[PDB]
Amino acid sequence: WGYDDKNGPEQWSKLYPIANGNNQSPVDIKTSETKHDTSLKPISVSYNPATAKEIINVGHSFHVNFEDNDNRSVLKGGPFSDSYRLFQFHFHWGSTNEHGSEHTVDGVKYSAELHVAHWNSAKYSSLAEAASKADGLAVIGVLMKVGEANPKLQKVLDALQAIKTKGKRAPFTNFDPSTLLPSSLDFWTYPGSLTHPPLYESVTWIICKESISVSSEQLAQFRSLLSNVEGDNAVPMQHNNRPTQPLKGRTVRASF
Ligand SMILES: NS(=O)(=O)c1c(F)c(F)c(S(=O)(=O)CCO)c(NC2CCCCCCC2)c1F
Ligand SMILES: [Zn+2]
Repeated sequence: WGYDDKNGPEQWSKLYPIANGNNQSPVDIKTSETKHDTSLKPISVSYNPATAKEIINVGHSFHVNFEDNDNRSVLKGGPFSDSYRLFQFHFHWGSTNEHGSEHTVDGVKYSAELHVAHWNSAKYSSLAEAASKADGLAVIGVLMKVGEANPKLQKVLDALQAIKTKGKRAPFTNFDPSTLLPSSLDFWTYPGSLTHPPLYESVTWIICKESISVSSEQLAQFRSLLSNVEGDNAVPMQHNNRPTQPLKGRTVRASF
């Protein structure tokens, strides 16, 4: 499963008919149709850098995974009454700077998107139990706007030379991904899904209002990762964003 025309977004509904469901992600957030909700609390993140574990090339992307044996690293607040435990962050990007984000805001496409993913450890005991539950996962999405280089990306970008090809992995430790979030944590929230197979409708999205920057050359570092395994012809990972999906009557709520 990937993003090419035969294993990609258009092919997913064959094995995952939930691809055409009613809570699919990402979406285009229309700011004139949001609803400002006052039961929403501020998002609170508290991540312990000792939980960073490893960085992995998974062929269509790369992931930074975290130890999630306990609640050292948690997300609270916002729409949640439960604590969600951090387990991973990753990015999505596009083939050129003029698209690549997953979420869009009033039709505007950004160059990339950061996802910081968490599972509900108040209700469930593992990521695998939580992944399929409506209340199982919480993902912070941060739109990344091409512009000045972002120095907070540097440990991540420096690490990619160790995981160039599909399946490579390396320790990635002592890193707090709250350093990647924007200074404002004003947000939109809506009930949705994983944006890749198995596309479970188990994600409460937290989309930050403020973007963070990325340069054109930092973007090119993500696109130079390779989707092939070591020794095969190099096939760069040019893109890995899913198109936006119909809202199907859901409401996007605004914290602000
Ligand atoms: N954008 S996202 O947050 O919905 C997302 C992906 F796009 C994605 F591609 C992945 S993947 O690389 O691991 C491919 C299949 O999952 C995960 N990973 C999680 C998805 C949750 C299902 C069970 C494992 C939890 C990892 C994932 F969370
Ligand atoms: Zn993602």
